[PDB]
Order: sequence, then C-alpha cells, then structure tokens
Amino acid sequence: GYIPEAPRDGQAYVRKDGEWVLLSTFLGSSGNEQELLELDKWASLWNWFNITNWLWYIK
Amino acid sequence: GYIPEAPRDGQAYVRKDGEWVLLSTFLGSSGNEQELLELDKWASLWNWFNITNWLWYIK
Amino acid sequence: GYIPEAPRDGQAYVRKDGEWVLLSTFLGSSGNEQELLELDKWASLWNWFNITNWLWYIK
Repeated sequence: GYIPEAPRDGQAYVRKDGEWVLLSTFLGSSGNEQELLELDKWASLWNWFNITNWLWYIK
Repeated sequence: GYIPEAPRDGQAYVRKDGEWVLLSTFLGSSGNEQELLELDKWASLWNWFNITNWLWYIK
Repeated sequence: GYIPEAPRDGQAYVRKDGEWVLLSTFLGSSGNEQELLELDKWASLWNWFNITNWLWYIK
C-alpha cells in the first residue's frame, strides 16, 4: 500500500524504478574529486609559472 | 507514522538519512558550470588557432 | 492526501517542488561522459609520449 521503507545508512541515493540508488554511481565516484578538484589544482602550478610570463615583457 | 513533509522551495535535493539535502553540495556548485562549461569554452579559442595548423601544411 | 504516485520508467530523477525531475538535466547529460571520460582519455595519449621524456634524460 505504502512504498517508503525509511532506509537510514548516512549514504545518499536517488529515486529510480521505485528503488533507492547511490547517485555516486552516476556522478562517477572518485569522491567526485576527479571532476572538481583537478581544475582547482591546475591553476596553482600554472600560476607559479607567471614569473616567466612578465619576465619577457619587463625584459 | 508518515515521513514526507512536502517541502516546496523550487530548490532540488536528495534522500539522505531521512533528510532532504541539496545535491548541489555534492555536485560541487559553480552552477556546475565549472565541470561542463569550461570544456565547451576550450574548443572555441583552440579552434580559431587552426588557421595556423593548415598554414604549415599548405605552405 | 498522499504525494507519491510510484512512477516506474527505469529513468532516475530528484525531488524538486514536489516533482520528479531527471537529475541528468542538472548533471549536464553527455552520458556524463564529457565530465569523467575525457580525463581518463588524456592520460592515455599523454602517457605514450613519455618515450620522449626519458629520451632526453638518458641521452
């Protein structure tokens, strides 16, 4: 009569065919770090190489 | 007895430990623009530099 | 009185304003391949170019 079961495991999931499924499997796991976190990293090493960018300009 | 509250705020959220939580916090916000939208941008400037790619080939 | 309808289509969706909405539209579709799958690809061609990296070092 009622569909909810109230599943509590601290885990996150979506509504699919009347089933609770970890969205992470469709997000692509990696903590999701591999989508977001790399972009943040690139700037950091790339930015320290600017000392060479103005070097040409100033001299 | 019943778990649903019917929360309406135009916002989107997932089922976690019996709580409605904004999936955006796990998507990584930025509108999500910073995952998708950059990829689309790279092509654009990179593509305008093709005039130099055939230049070598043709001459 | 009750909000659930039990929609079964094998498709996945989130809870928004009391409506079932395909999270894919907010994920950015592409199978999501275009967020995850490219990163995996870059390594592959980039890694085959290492034969040139040690070449300088060894000679």
